[PDB]
Amino acid sequence: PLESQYQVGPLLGSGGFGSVYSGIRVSDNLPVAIKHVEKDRISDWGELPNGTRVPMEVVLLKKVSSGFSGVIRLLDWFERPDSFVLILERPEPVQDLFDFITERGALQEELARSFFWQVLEAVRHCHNCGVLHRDIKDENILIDLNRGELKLIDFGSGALLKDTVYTDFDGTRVYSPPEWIRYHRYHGRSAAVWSLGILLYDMVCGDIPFEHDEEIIRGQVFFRQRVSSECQHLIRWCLALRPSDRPTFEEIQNHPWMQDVLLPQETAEIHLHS
Amino acid sequence: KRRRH
Ligand SMILES: N[C@H]1CC[C@H](Nc2nc(Nc3cccc(C(F)(F)F)c3)c3c(=O)[nH]ccc3n2)CC1
Repeated sequence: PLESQYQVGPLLGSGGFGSVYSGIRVSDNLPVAIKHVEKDRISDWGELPNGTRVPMEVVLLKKVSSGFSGVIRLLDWFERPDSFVLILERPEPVQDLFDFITERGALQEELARSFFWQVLEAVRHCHNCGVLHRDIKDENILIDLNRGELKLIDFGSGALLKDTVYTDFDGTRVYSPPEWIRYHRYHGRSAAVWSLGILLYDMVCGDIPFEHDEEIIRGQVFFRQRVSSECQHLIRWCLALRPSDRPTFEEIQNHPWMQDVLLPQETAEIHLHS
Repeated sequence: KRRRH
């Protein structure tokens, strides 16, 4: 019985994903987040081991949930007449990367490096579990302010990872690659890498580089902030127009700009604690 | 501007 085992707090936000509430697990006071998804609003369905029809999001989160991660954990879920309810881990204190960037502006390279590294580890983890996120962006990342750990959220636009072409997409347009914009086709990994380049530009410049289809298609990158040459190079590499000209995760992580990353806690101590 | 999507 959903109502008895959780105590609802205030609405955290709402949007394409539905509505997310702060909550608490009554039994042990574990901070949780409670997400409501309307059935009519779910485009993509999957099925479990047992075979009953759930949101793809549930399948995906189950595939990435075992062990530890920079992926937010699914603790439980419930079906209701017209909606599904997902219980998810909630770090405390926490701020999403979008608000963090809004508040602090362009991030120091050292901080952006630590953050970007953790995103990369989390995305490799997903891929390793056969899950493609398809909506990587600052709004979909949480910062545990005490430990300096990033967590990936919102798998609601995700898919099973495959090696063949995708011809459907419902993530964020401004993070989507030119091959999507032009042809409505992309491969999972190289599209993920493009959005990672958008993300990295966002972190080091305080905003995304493209707002328009024309700019995405053109793929010319201009810097408004002082940014090192190695960082600019990594960015322009991730944003190569041809998918096969983009780096693999391995190449990204071996890039000279990615050397000497801080540990999460070091990151929180240097950049996050007051 | 610096905005949500
Ligand atoms: N503008 C908002 C819109 C709501 C969005 N959603 C959100 N926010 C979450 N946590 C959260 C908790 C307190 C405060 C915030 C904050 F400040 F909105 F970033 C986020 C969680 C979560 O802790 N676990 C799983 C999902 C989740 N989702 C975070 C950013």
